[PDB]
Amino acid sequence: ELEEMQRRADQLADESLESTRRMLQLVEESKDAGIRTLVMLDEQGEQLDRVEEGMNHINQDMKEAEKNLKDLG
Amino acid sequence: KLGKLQYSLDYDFQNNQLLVGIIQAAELPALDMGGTSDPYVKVFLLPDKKKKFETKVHRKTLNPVFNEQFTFKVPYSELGGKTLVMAVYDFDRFSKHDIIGEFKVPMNTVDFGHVTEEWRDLQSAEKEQEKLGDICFSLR
Ligand SMILES: [Mg+2]
Repeated sequence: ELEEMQRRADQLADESLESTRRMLQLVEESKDAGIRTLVMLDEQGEQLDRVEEGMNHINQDMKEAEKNLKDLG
Repeated sequence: KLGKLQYSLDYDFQNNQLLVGIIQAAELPALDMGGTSDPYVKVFLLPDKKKKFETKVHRKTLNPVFNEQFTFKVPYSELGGKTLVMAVYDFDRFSKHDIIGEFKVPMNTVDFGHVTEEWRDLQSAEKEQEKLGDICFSLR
């Protein structure tokens, strides 16, 4: 009973230890995933900016086209 | 008849040390003038009388509350064959400090795993023959 008890305690100690190691690994993977996520956000962000400039250009061009069609009618 | 003693016992497996807590005592007989004695408890490992631990002296109370703690740096393997001794002493400034009571706890009867804490009745300390030798012969 006693021997099994001490061994049980040391067992729980080891289990908790390796558990914490697993935690370290998991928060590392989380860390990296987060980093690359942010990178993707920057890239896609700049892409969205280019999209906006595209929309503005379209608007101005179609404004001019509207002008020409009103000058033709 | 002297009174009872509430104490705590448990083992810390993380540091491999015995945690013995002296909570309090009750209904102690009075041996001093005022109608109350000056009690203090001496605690030590029963197997070897080395590094005995003594509590602080409480003045004139038949229900002293010590709430103190002692640590015995002893491995868990050696612990099983080791006993605990808690003896209640009466302090006197001008004479020998008379023993009020004593209590012995076998560590094979103790169950660790849950924090133990109990009241146990005090008994009178033993004063046997000193020689303990024997001679054998034949008569015809
Ligand atoms: Mg006294």
